[PDB]
Amino acid sequence: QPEPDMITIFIGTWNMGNAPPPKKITSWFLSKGQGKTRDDSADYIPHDIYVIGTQEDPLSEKEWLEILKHSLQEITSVTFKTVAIHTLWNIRIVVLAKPEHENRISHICTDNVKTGIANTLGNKGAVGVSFMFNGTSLGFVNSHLTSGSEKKLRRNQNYMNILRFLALGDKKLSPFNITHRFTHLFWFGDLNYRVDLPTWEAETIIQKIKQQQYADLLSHDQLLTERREQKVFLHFEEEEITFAPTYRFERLTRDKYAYTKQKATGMKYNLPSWCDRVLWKSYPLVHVVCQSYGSTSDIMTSDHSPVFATFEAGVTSQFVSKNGPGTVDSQGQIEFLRCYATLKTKSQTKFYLEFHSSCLESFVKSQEGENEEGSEGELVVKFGETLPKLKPIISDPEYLLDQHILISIKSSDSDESYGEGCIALRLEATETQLPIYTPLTHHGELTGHFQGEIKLQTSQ
Ligand SMILES: Cc1occc1C(=O)Nc1ccncc1
Ligand SMILES: Cc1occc1C(=O)Nc1ccncc1
Repeated sequence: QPEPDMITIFIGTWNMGNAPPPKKITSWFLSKGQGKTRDDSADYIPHDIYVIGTQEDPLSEKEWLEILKHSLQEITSVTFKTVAIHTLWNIRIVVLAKPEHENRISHICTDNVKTGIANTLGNKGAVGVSFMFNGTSLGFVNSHLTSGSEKKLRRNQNYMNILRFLALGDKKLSPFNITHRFTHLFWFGDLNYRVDLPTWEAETIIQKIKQQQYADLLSHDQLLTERREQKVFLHFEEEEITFAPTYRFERLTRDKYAYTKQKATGMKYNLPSWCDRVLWKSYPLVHVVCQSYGSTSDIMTSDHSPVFATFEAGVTSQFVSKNGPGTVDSQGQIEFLRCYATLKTKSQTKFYLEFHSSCLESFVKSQEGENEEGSEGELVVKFGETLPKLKPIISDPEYLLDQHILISIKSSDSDESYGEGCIALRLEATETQLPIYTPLTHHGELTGHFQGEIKLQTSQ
């Protein structure tokens, strides 16, 4: 039975509003309702992996697992296996997988981050899960960020805290945060960004939603505008939104947006907003295609509607040769030519590189680079032809061209990373000098760039 080279992944996010769900929630897992929805001809076809993020979840783990498994079994006639479940307060992540994948899944990690301080610590934060699926690392983050239309900068800070402190994936990747540890990272939740229009415009916004005219609302969505200004979610993707705002509804209908200030809201307005979102970030040149992104219309126990997203995602096999794993394959090599980093830092330490990849037996430290001053006031760190030749464990091009090299540039004085990025080995040619590039980030913010050439030798 052959190993897959693609799987489909369901992502759900639902802020349940502290209320039990209704008896039927199958529309959620079928990607049925508003937006980019799934074709009826696929309804009986199970996804490989289901990842369910809830916020304001009132159920026990057992209660919610029973509902989720019985829902999937009704849709698909498959009894899904529980990969992981993790809860922080009322923020929960469940990962379920088809039973045939049980032996393909390993290295399961869970963690949470509590955001805020004193007043603002005790209900917001994130949960996450990571695992290996054959040769492919997968990470999943469900975050409930700070609420309130005038707290976008707090949400941005919450995002930075979560990606700094959430401890998932391979701990040996010590310079790298979760935005670089996975082949595919999915980040979803009640992110709580609002449509930034005046309170006086509430009824105008409602009119627009009834006309399915979202363009002048999306142009004021704080998550889209903060992402365009590189304030948050740098280098993540999101599918185009084609569904109505998912918050704030009167319960037990979807006919009314409950936006007016009330004692129960702290006398805050809740203008219709796309609070509930799914974003992703995959390594360069890995297949990932969003096949649905929408909200359900029939599930009305909460003041939010559930959101679904589905994805095709490229996966690779657990490769064995006569040589690697457990030795190098001297028919393989990775050479970096004429490489330089450009850094936004004022520091004048010397810098060295670390190269990390599961195609190497262990990470590789470079020599220090040569600092020069860039014309427009920046640091240029030149490596020339000094970089160590990397010796992959396997030389077969079917394996090596699917791999990635993570790069950290570190201070010789502190050994702290000033920037992290990723280079694909999915080259146009082998035995050929070819341009490479990655932006460099630290704590998820842009700190510079790495560019040069690569020359890859495979067994072919
Ligand atoms: C198309 C191409 O091939 C090799 C390099 C490039 C390239 O785009 N370089 C670049 C883009 C933007 N800013 C600075 C540099
Ligand atoms: C593809 C490539 O090869 C060498 C450099 C590049 C490149 O794109 N550089 C770049 C892109 C965006 N901003 C700044 C620099």
